[PDB]
Amino acid sequence: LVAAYPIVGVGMEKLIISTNEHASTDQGKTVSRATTNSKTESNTAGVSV
Amino acid sequence: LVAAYPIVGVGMEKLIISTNEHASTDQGKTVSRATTNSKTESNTAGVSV
Repeated sequence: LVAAYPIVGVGMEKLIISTNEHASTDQGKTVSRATTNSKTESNTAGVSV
Repeated sequence: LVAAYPIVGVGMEKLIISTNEHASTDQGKTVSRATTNSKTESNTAGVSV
């Protein structure tokens, strides 16, 4: 008169999350050297009284 | 005379969207030092009356 029957169900214990990023670090160094030359030429003229 | 027959259908409750982008941020520093060592040389000549 009674029935043969299962009843199941779940229950959560814990929930874990996780993120999604993208990190990076950069480091650099710079070395440089230069040189310069020049040759100029000029003229002047004037009058006083 | 009648027939055994199911009639089903759906019904909407809510709708969710979610977009897609690519955001980024950067902060940087910079430090340097330069030197210079130089030598100059000139000549002059002139006539007055």
